Amino acid sequence: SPIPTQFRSLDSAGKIEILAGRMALWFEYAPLISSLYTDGFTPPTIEELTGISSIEQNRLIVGAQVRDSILQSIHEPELISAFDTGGAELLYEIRLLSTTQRVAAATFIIDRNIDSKGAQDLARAIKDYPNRRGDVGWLDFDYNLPGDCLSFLYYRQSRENKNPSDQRTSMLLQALGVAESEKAKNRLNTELYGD
Amino acid sequence: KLTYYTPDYTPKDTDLLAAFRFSPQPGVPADEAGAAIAAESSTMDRYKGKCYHIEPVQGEENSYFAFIAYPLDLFEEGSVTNILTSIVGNVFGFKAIRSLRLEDIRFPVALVKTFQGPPHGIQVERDLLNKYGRPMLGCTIKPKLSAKNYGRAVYECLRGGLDFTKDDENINSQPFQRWRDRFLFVADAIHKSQAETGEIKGHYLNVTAPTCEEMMKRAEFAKELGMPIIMHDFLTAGFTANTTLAKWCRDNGVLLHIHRAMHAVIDRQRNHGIHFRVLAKCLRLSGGDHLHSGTVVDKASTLGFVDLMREDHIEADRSRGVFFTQDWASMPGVLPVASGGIHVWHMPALVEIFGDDSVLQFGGHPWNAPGATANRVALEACVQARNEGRDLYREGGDILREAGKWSPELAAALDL
Amino acid sequence: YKLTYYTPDYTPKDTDLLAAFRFSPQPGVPADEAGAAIAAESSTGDMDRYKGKCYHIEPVQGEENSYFAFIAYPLDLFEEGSVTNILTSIVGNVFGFKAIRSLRLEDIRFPVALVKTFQGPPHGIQVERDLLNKYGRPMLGCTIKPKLGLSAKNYGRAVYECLRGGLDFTKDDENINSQPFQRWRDRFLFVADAIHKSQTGEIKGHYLNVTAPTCEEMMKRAEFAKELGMPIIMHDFLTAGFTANTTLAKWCRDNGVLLHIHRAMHAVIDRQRNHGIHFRVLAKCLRLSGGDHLHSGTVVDKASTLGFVDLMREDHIEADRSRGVFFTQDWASMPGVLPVASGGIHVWHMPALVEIFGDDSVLQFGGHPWGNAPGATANRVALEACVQARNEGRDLYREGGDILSPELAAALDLW
Amino acid sequence: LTYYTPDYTPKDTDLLAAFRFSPQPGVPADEAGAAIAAESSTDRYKGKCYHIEPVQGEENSYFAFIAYPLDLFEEGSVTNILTSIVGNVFGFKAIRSLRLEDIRFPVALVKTFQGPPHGIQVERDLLNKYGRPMLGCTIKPKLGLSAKNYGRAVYECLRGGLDFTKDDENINSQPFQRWRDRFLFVADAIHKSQAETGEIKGHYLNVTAPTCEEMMKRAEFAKELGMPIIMHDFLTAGFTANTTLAKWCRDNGVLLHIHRAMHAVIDRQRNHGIHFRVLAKCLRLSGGDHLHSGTVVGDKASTLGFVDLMREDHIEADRSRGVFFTQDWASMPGVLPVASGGIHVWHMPALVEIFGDDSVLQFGGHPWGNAPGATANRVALEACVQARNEGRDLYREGGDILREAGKWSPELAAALDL
Repeated sequence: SPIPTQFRSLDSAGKIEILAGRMALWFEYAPLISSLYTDGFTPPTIEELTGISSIEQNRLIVGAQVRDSILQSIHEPELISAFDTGGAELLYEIRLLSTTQRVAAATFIIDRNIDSKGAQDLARAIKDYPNRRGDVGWLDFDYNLPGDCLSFLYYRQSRENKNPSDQRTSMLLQALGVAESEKAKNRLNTELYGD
Repeated sequence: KLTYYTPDYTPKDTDLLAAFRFSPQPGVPADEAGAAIAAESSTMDRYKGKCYHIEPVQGEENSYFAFIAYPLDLFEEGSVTNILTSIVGNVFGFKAIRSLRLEDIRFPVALVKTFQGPPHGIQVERDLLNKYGRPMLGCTIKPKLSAKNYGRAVYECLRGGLDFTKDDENINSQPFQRWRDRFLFVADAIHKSQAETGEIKGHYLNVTAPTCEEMMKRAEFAKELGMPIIMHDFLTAGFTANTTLAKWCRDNGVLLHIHRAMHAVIDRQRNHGIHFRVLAKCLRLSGGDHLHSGTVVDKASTLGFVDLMREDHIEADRSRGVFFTQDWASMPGVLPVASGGIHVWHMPALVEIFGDDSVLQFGGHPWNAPGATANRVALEACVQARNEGRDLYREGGDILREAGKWSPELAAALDL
Repeated sequence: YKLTYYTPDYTPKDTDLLAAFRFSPQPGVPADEAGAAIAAESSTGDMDRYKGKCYHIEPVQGEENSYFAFIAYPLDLFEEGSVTNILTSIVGNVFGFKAIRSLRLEDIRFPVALVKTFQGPPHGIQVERDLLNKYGRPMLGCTIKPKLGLSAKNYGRAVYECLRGGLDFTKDDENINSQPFQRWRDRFLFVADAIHKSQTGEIKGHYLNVTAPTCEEMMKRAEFAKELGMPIIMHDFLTAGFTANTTLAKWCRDNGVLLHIHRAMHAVIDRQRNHGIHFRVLAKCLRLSGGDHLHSGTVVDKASTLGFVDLMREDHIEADRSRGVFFTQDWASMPGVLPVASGGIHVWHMPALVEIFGDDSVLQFGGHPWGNAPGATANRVALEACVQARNEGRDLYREGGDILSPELAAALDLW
Repeated sequence: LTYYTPDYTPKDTDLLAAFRFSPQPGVPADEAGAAIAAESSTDRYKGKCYHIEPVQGEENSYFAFIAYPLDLFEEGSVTNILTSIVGNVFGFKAIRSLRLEDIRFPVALVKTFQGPPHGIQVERDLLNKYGRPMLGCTIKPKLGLSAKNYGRAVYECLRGGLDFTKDDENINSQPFQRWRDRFLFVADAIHKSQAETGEIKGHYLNVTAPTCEEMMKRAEFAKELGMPIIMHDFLTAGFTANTTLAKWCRDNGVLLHIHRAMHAVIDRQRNHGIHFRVLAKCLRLSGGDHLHSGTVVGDKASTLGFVDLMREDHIEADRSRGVFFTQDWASMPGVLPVASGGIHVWHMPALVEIFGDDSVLQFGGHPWGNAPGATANRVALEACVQARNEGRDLYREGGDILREAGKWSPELAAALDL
């Protein structure tokens, strides 16, 4: 497994000590657990040894990988300057997206200040979007923006619903509060307010 | 605080929502106060409530509303008592707020379906009683007296034309009258009345009791005697006991009448405590076929309650006191009971205000049976007039005056 | 009447139950007509509130005269908490319908509103790990051979040897409930003794079969197993019935006894690809009724198997047609069910099984050259080797031959 | 082929089963035969294949006859017999497809089962109905009705002349209608319609339930209300529950009606699964007084075959009727067949001649509502029965038998306006 450029010349016990001491940031020692594993290491034993449970180890590895896939592409350094203390659980839900739409989803999820549930559902609006090729008003929501994918989900879930009843309208108002294009906005305005 | 007030959150279909009204202590911002309520009432980032909307109360200073969502997972299936400790257990004692009142709750369908709901419900209850096309009538027996004489009063009133007769809510079992005998003598009164008139008549026997076992014994005896309906105080006895009785009733085919004694302690003051519409929803989920809602002869709030406990779906409308759209997922409604300050002069209004799906519990007639007669006539006259197309809020005076000439019992009532 | 049970513009509600069917219409019958007919027969054959609606029809790619139909059913049509009612309505008589040559049910979406009316597994995956105090690995077990003709004492000895040797569970043969040559009461006593004298220093058990001819007999057997301190019991739900299964599941929750479910008849219902009910449907139905463990069978189509394994373990599964999942299914925090792999497996295949199923599973094995305890040892060793290797990040498919105390060697040497 | 013996004679205590199968190319019938026996039974405890006769006409299609020792089965348990014979034998690679066609239950095993709670003769005596087939119908609208209006429909139909009215098999207890209320209103309808005609009438109250306890509660309530008959779905609910209910019924004197919903899942295709006649025998052993068989006019020989298997005391093997083995029922009572599906009075002649007197006909839309409906069927049946007794040919004169009766009955005359 690949090791960072700093710890290239340590042994297994050096890895163990830097893990048990937290003597780095998470994206600096998450690759290390992976290399350490190859030299005889088990996570249940590591709970006795370092002291991080297996679910946390997996979350850390996947989060560091997602963060690398983000930083290696077009971006601005503010969000990587924000993913420094406690960004693993949020990076763990966008792992479903390919590298292109990943950097687009990160902006949405950190600007609206969303938690794991919203991130899981949002990546899903994006993953479900492509296989609805034929629908009512599908090409009016663009694909390269996450807000419009989520807005399309909400709109279709309220589209053939009960006559208003403040249920269809409520989902329409949810859809209008997240869309970020202009065709989406004037279409949802055509729908919710006046033919 | 900022981990609770989240101004950009859209509630999920599975969230329980609550609307609170509050007045913050001087020096405390409305948003911080809203965040605090969500925090005190919840917590693991999926086990916390979120405050998603805060707005001022129009026309009032230091008075705000806050809307808080709570994840479905926090509520025990089928349990009103768990919902209440979670929502109202400690927020009312919170130091940064001067006063706090709970105005409304949206129960997500996912949670509504875990509750029994009313034992029988409005449509079933009409079929069981075989009474259609009108509101039902009853009264409370005065003096509020031996079991034999009590039974005679019950007989005469039911025989005279009322559908139901009620026990005083404060008499369970006392040295001067023990429940076992009240039950025997009342049952006789009912049976004679039914045999004589050919109709179905009942009596709201009070089965409120100090213990669960005693409550069941009273309920079981009422069933043994063939009583179609029983009464219980859901607030004093509480929800564990109420729910238990409701389950018993559904299994055994007995209708349940719920009295609202002590609600004033909880909701009379407009700026603190729990609004009765919340308690009314909670009761619909727990059990009860009939519920005292009281009469109006705030009108808007009253109308709000009535739809909330009867309709399958109620659209939000702040002018009627409904904060959230509520979908009852086909759970049956609760038949409202109007009471307090009513006699035949108010019959027109009561019929138009509540429609047919209601019970009117009347207070004293100058001539018992003549009382029952006067109300039975007044009601039928009002219902028929409504169906014909008369406006009961204006013509009500003439409808009653004409009806008063058909039966002198009614004239005697109208004359006073 | 023929149509209007097919409404192409309809969008399903969050509270609708959805079902996906595959069918082949009789020559002369249009796909849409057939779709509408399925919806009608399965729901009505204010009625608009009580009828199903076909909302989408599409051809099966690559197959002649083969179509899919997606039908919604209103929540109000299903008895709360009852698998029996759901199936009675959906698969009651539509399969006998004359305009269709064949019909198969592929999937059901249970709306959250309905999911919450069911008990779900008595304990589920996380609770079971804690009850058993077994973490970080798949659990192991085996069946006992000889099957029939053994005295309760000899049977108990075989159970003893296998459990002491290193397995977590030993299973009763599905064909032995109570027989003239062996009566359940004695099997239960001798097995319980085998557990007692083995339970090592760790919790062990045996899947006592409590399948019985009547509801009373079933309880009687289950109660005896409880008196003896047995942590787990089993039941053949497709031969016994969902009513009986549900009853046993409630009993289990109240008494703290894990429940093992054995498919035991599924090949009758789901084997042929063009008729009947796909196993994944039955798997969902079972998760709602009860059961902590469920036989899934082994892998060693693959995609379809993986598909239902996630459906019965995960909280939220996104639709993915390539894995046989037609509808997104939200389980609303109902606990999952441990899959049990079995049939055609040996230590030889342990690497694959560990990588395929992960930790939340049970692997049941059917003999070893040296009695039985070395059998148990060989499996225990092979599993631990595989788990540790996977933890190290090794490739369990490519390095499987290297990843796999001469007990294990004897097994590997044999094959 | 250690499980295949070309020369073997079964013992009187052996259980026999007849399977039909199609081998994978490359697999001899002999091996497939032996494999079925091995997989289903595993020397005193192994099954033995003793005959592998090919089926005429079809290619790569064979039969296998397998004996199983008495000691492989739990006394009194259908669940066990099926688990042992059909549990996993349908799942192995040597065979492309497998279907179970028949089972011979040895007397020694038949006697360990309860059998029908009452049986055909007792059931007639309890109902005091003789000479003719019984009639019934169901109620439309099915879904969305209140218990009271439902009760009115029941009353009218029974008052009008039917013997039984049946609940929709799909409605146990639902948000729009709860079972307790249905039971009360139906019971009232029965009591009134019975009192006004002077004859016993019933309603097949559905006591299918999610748990064994709930099932009993529903059954107990029906008993308290004096209901003579209840119904249950033996396939969806399953045999453990069905057997329990049947035992309850015998103890309490309630007749049991069995619906066959979901049978199509198991027996619709002819080259895989379990033939209905097997399920019918299994049910006769488990319990149930009435069983849906389905009609013929609304394969004929195979249908008649199982109808005799579940009614007669002794049935000789006859392959042309789908009966593979001679079955001696050891004086266990039979099960009364119920015909249904696509039937109305036009088919009354055929139904009477096809099933004879020991049957129930479940009809259904009459032009003048429900009591006329019931009236028309009651008349059509009596007319057909009497003509058959006289010696008239129902398969040829049936058109005239109905028209003469129609002239007599305005209700029937309307019913025949087809």
